[PDB]
Amino acid sequence: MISNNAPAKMVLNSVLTGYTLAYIQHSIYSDYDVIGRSFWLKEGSNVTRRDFTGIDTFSVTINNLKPTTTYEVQGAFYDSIIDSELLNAQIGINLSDKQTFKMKSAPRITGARCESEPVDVGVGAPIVYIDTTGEADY
Amino acid sequence: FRVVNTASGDVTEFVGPDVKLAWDKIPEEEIIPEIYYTLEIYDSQDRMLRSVRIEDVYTYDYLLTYNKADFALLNSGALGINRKLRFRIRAEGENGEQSVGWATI
Repeated sequence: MISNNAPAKMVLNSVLTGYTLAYIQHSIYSDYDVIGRSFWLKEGSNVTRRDFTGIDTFSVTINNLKPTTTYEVQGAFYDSIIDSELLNAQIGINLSDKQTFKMKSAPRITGARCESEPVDVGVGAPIVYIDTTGEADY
Repeated sequence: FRVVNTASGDVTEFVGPDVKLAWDKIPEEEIIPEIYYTLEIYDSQDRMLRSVRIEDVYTYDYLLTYNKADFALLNSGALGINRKLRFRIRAEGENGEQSVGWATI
C-alpha cells in the first residue's frame, strides 16, 4: 500500500516580461513532500537552471537575464525525494511544458539636439529635443 | 508493521526523502535465543530486492542512497529512481523454521 508521489506538474498561468526581470504566475503544489520549486530557462544556445527556495507565493521573479533574448520556461516542484543529481537529470521531476516569451529591449537615445526660436525682444527659451528608440512603459 | 514517516493526510504516503520503517518486537522472542526477521522489498512489479538479514533491530531505514544508487540502476539499468514500493517482513528461526506468515504493510 505504501507509495511515493512526485509533485504534480504545475501550469504556468502567465508570464510578464521585463527587459531584466521576469514575472511568472504558476499553479500551486498539491503534494505534501514538496520542498521547493525549480525552473529551466533556455537561452536558445545554453540551458540555464534556476530555483527559488520557499513555495509560499504563486509568483516568482527571475533575475540576471540577458536583455533582448527570447527564453523558454519549464519547471515544476521537486519534493524531498528528488535529489540534486536526479534533479539535474530531470528524470522523475515531471516538469511543466515549455513556454516561449520575448524579453523586451532597454531604451536607447537615437540622437540629441536642442533648438529654440529667435525672439525680437527678450530671450529665446532653451528647449531640448531628444529622440529615443526604446520600448519601456515609462 | 508501520511506516513512521507516513504523511499526515495520507497513510500510504511518506514525506521523507528515504523510507524509515519500524515494527514491534515479536512476542515469545525471549525463549528462542535468536530471531532474525527477513524483510522483502518489492516495486510496482513484484521484484525481489533489498533482502536484509536483520537481528535484534526493531527499526529499519531504506536510505535514498540505498534506494536509487543500489537497485534502481541494478534493475532499470539506469539511475532513474523508483517511487512505488511494497514491504514484507517475516520472523525467522535461528535453528527452527520461520513464523506463521509475513506481516502486512
